[PDB]
Amino acid sequence: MGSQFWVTSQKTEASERCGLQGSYILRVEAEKLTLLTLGAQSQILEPLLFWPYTLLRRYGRDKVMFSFEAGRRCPSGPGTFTFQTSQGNDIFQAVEAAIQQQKAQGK
Amino acid sequence: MGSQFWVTSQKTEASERCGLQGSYILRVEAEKLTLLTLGAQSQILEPLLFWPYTLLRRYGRDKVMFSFEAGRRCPSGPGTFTFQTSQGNDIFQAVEAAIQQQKAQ
Repeated sequence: MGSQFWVTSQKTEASERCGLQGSYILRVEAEKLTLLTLGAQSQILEPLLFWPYTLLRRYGRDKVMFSFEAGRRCPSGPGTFTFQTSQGNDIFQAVEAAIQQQKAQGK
Repeated sequence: MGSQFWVTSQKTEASERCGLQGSYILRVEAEKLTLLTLGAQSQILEPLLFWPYTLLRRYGRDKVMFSFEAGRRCPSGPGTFTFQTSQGNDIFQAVEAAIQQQKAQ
């Protein structure tokens, strides 16, 4: 389904609105980034939030984190989402290849 | 559900009938291939057609494409589905494993 990274949410209004707190799995997929958590019942990983690439305003990273700005149409509502992690470059790389691959009509 | 590949529909009687045209994601799952299109409003991939492995006559690949024949029992109907892709092999491999694990019980 796509690469997964264990990340920790650092406070922003959007993450606050979505009641995000603590650590999650961010998964880079073909047309979206998904945020996942252990299901309370299922006790396996399940989606908590979707961010279709075509609905993100911008995204970036550094040696300490990964961050992006969801646009109005994203399910979380508009705003910045930032996650602490030392694999910022890796998530950025995968998001970037998904998008180019996707923009190339995908095939 | 499994690994996904971007694919382009190749004109075929069945794909015409199902109305397929353009790019899609072919997802090879534990018991079927699922053809997903990107959501109009949502901008999220969404199931379009599903082909359970036990309902496929055969399938295969080429450096230029991947293809399979659905049996009469598929929701899409019987016929050939071909998708131009340069990953026909990785897909094919994936289906093998999918199917290998299935009857591996």
